Amino acid sequence: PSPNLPPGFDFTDPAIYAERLPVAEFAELRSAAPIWWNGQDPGKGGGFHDGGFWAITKLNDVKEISRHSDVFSSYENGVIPRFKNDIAREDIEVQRFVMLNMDAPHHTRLRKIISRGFTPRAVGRLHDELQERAQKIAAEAAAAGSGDFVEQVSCELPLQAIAGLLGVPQEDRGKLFHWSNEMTGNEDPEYAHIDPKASSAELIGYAMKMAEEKAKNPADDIVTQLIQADIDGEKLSDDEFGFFVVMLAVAGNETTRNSITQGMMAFAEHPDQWELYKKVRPETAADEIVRWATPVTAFQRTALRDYELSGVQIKKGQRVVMFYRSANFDEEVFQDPFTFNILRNPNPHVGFGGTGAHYCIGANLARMTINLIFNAVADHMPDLKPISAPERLRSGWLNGIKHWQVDYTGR
Ligand code: HEM
Ligand SMILES: CCOC(=O)c1cc2cc(-c3ccncc3)ccc2n1CCC1CCNCC1
Ligand SMILES: CCOC(=O)c1cc2cc(-c3ccncc3)ccc2n1CCC1CCNCC1
Ligand SMILES: [Cl-]
Repeated sequence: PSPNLPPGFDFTDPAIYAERLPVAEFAELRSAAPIWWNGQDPGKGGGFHDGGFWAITKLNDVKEISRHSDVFSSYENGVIPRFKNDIAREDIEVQRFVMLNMDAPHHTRLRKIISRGFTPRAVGRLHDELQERAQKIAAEAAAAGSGDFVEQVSCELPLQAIAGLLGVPQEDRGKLFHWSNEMTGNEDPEYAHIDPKASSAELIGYAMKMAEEKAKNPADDIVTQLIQADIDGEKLSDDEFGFFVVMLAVAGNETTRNSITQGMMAFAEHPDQWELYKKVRPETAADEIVRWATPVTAFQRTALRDYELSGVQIKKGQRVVMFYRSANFDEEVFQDPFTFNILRNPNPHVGFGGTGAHYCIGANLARMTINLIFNAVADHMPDLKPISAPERLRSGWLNGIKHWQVDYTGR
């Protein structure tokens, strides 16, 4: 029996996510077709012209694909499952220059070098300054009495995390943040005028200039670790550092932001959990917020050979799209997946991807950012209450909130 879905339904359709998360549709696939061919009409495949893709809705299947990276490739078609329908193939293939869209051994080399900037010591070194700025952001917002939670609470701390990691001077953080915000969302009418191509080029240019500068005058910031050769002589070229910075500007910006915004949305929806959070401040809340928020709705892979997955024959060359938003609510893995529970432990969500070679290198930096900001929100506006409904982002792979009006004072 075929799943009860509208004819021609596309789970990557940005017009859906601009309005809602298709929670009932995902649940229908998990019940009636956990692996399901999502057909795509000509010129409607978001930049891919192969007829469609396999929708992956179960967490165990998401994990299996992510582990078998020898079969399921990031490089072949990139991992983003939706661009503008008119994008040129060359604009998809330029993304193979960032680590996210590489396969081994190229990915293995880069990941080893970049891992020197995400050690627990390097990330933990950002704790104090990020805590300081989290407290300042919440106090500034609470003083305004009411406003846009997305812009006054959620936006700044993730960007300051990227800036602190890279050792960007305060005078430059303004344009760095601008370039980051110009990277994503070009399919929402509100951001129709942004040029991610142009920003990418400016970001790389800024980063290359920074790499050259930082070789002359090293410090402890991870940038020196990245461009300093090891015993094997392995290090990031200047253009490699540039493509890494472009990746950070995207990877750690709107992801953590939307986790913050949708975490607070859940707290407003579940006051018992908010009261529990304010009293205990449990750091397990961060993982439940990421599971609930699932900022990356979906990433794709391409099969390099025929592969049988959960009784379904995946053919060489076909795309599989891992819907993290479906897997993070998989009934077989979670007890009461649709209960927001900040104490859930263990919490094997795939908000940071499935375990494997590409697992989010910034997961713990993200968890620290989330924990610090919600401690500050609890410290400074414990009775904030929504004013109106959130405005969702028109995107086929990013689950974003553009605006959300809140009374930080309550009355
Ligand atoms: C709530 C926040 C975040 C979420 C939901 C998230 C999600 C993800 C996902 C789904 C992937 C792909 C994993 C896979 O394909 O198996 C990924 C990879 C990555 N993330 Fe994050 N991320 C977050 C925060 C961050 C931050 C703060 C940083 C850095 C400052 C970061 C840096 C990266 C990088 C560099 C990769 C590429 C790793 C690779 O391809 O080997 N992420 N992330
Ligand atoms: C400085 C290094 O980066 C670039 O030049 C650059 C960044 C970029 C981003 C997108 C894009 C794609 C999708 N959604 C947002 C942005 C597209 C093209 C991009 N290009 C150049 C493209 C050509 C590829 C090879 N032939 C000459 C140039
Ligand atoms: C060529 C320079 O690099 C890029 O253009 C680039 C880097 C990058 C990193 C992530 C990511 C996200 C989350 N966790 C890790 C990495 C996602 C997308 C990325 N893009 C493409 C931007 C496009 C903007 C328009 N809509 C389609 C996507
Ligand atoms: Cl986007």
